[PDB]
Parts: sequence; structure tokens; C-alpha cells
Amino acid sequence: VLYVGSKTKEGVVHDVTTVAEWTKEQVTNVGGAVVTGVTAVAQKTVEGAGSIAAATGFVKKD
Amino acid sequence: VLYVGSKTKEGVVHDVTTVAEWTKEQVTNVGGAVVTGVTAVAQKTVEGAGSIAAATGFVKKD
Amino acid sequence: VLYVGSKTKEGVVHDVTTVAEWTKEQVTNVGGAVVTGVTAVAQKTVEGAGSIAAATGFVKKD
Amino acid sequence: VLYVGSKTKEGVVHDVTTVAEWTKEQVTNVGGAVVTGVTAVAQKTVEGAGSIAAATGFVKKD
Amino acid sequence: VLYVGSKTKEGVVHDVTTVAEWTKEQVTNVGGAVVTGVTAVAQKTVEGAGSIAAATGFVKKD
Amino acid sequence: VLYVGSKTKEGVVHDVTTVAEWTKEQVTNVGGAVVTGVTAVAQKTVEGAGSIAAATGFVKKD
Repeated sequence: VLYVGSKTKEGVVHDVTTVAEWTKEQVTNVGGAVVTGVTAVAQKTVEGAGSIAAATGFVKKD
Repeated sequence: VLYVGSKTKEGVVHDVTTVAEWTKEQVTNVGGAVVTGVTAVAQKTVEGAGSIAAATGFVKKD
Repeated sequence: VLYVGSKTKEGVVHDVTTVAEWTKEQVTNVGGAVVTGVTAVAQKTVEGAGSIAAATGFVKKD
Repeated sequence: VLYVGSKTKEGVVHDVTTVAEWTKEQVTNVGGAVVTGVTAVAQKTVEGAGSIAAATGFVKKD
Repeated sequence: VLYVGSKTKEGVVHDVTTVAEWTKEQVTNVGGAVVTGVTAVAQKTVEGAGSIAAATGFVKKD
Repeated sequence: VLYVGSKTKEGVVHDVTTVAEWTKEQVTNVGGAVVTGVTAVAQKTVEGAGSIAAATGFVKKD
């Protein structure tokens, strides 16, 4: 591995756009996950057996 | 592996667009996952047997 | 691994945009996760078996 | 000549763009003009008989 | 000539852009002009017969 | 000539941009002009017959 005069981009997230106006919202929840904001994961390396990379709105009940 | 004068992009997400106006919304939930925002995962490397990369709105009840 | 005159970007998140105006919101919750803000994870390296990288709105009840 | 609430632009040059990457170049020259940079002339008034306005890479051997 | 509430621009040059990366260059020259940088002339008034306004890379051997 | 509430700009040069990285360069010269930096001339008035306004990389051998 060697770079000579490059422009690399590994695991990037940019220029995500969202606007809200007059957005009525109701949420009822009983013992469970609920997500409403803007999630943006950006990783480079994840290792390990059985692992969980970039989980959002998760419910784990083994 | 060697780069000479390139522009690489590995695992990227950009220019995602969303707008909301007058968006009434109701959500009822009982012990389960519910997701409403904008999820944007961008990874480069994931390793490991049985792993789970980029999970969103997950329910695991083994 | 060696770089000569490059511009690398590993695990980056930028230029995420969100605006709110007149956004009525209600949330009821009983023993569960609920998230509404803007989550932005950006990592480079994660190791370890069974690990969980970048979790948001998580419920773990083993 | 009289202006009332205008926006005039006389003899202007803007937003010229040039980039260079890995640009090998050789030049041999014997008693003559050679130009390689970016020339940008912008004048308003030139007067006089036989005059020469905005000359670039000139050779005059009368 | 009279201005009332205007925005005039006479003989202007702006927002010229140039970048260099890994630009090998060789130049041989024998008794002649050679130019490589970025020339940007901006004048308003030039008068006089036989005059030479905004000359770049000139060779005059009368 | 009279101005009332204007914003004039006569003979101006601004916002010129140049960057250099890893720019190998060789120059041989024998009795001649060679220029490599960034020249930026900005005048308002020049008068006189046979005059030479804004000359760069000049060779005069009458």
C-alpha cells in the first residue's frame, strides 16, 4: 500500500439535507426502540466475530 | 496496491435530500423497532463470521 | 503503508444539514429508547469480538 | 453620459479557472517568444494611431 | 459624465484561479522571452501614438 | 465629472489564486527574459507617445 499524489476518501458521508416545517408528530412506545432524527454513520474498519457495526433502532432480547 | 495520481472514493454517501412540510404522523409500537429519520451508513471494511453490518430497524429475539 | 503528496480522509462526516420550523412533537415512552436529535458517528478503527460500533437508539435485554 | 441606479462593468475579466496535475512540459526556444501561463488582459480605453493593445507572445522585427 | 447611485467597475480582473501539483517543467531559452506565471493586466486609460499597452512575453528587435 | 453615492473601482485586480505542491522546475536562460511568479498589474492612467504600459518578460534590442 502506497499512494503518490492521490485524493482518497474512505468511509465518508457528506451533504445530507433535511428540512422540517409544520411537521406534527406523535409517538407512543412500549418497551421498543423508536428513532426520528437523522442518523449518519461513517466508519473505516470493524473487526471481530459476531460484531454489529452501525446499528440504529436496535432491540436485542436474546 | 499503489495509486499514482488517482481520485478514489471507497464507501461514501453524499447528496441525499429530504424535505418535510405539513407531515402529520402517528406511531404506535409494542416491543418492536420503528424508525422514521434518514439513515445513511457508509463503511469500508467489515470482517468476522456471523457479523451484521449496517443494520437499521432491527429486532433480534433468538 | 506510505503516502507521498496525497489528501486522505478516513472516517469523516461533514456538511449535514437540518432545519426546524413550527415542528410540534409529542413522545410517550415506557422502558424503551427514543431518539430525535441528529446523530453523526465517524470512526476509524474498531476491534474486538462481539463488539457493537456506532449504536444509536439501542435496547439490550439479554 | 449619466447613470442613475445602474450597475455597469466595463472591461472586466473574472472567474477564469485552470488546474494542473502531472503536467510534464518541455520547451526549446531560439530567439522567439513562448508563453505558458494564463494571460488575462482587461482594459477600458486605448488610443493612438498604430498602437498595439493587449499583445501577448509578441515578436517585432521590423 | 455624472453618476447617481451606481456601482461601476472599469478595468478590473478578479477571481482568477490556478493550482499546481506534480508539475514537472523544463525550459531552454536563447535570446528570447519565455513566461510561465499568471499574468493579469487591468488598466483604465492608455494614450499615445505607437504605444503598447499590456505586453507580456515581448521581443522587440527593430 | 461628479459622483453622488456611487461605488466605483478603476484599475483593480483582486482575488487571484495560485497554489504549488511538488512542482519540480528547471530553467536555462541565455541573454533573454524568463518569468515564473505571478504578475498582477493594475493602473489607472498612462500617457505619452511610444510608451509601454504593463510590460512583463520584456526584451528590447533596438
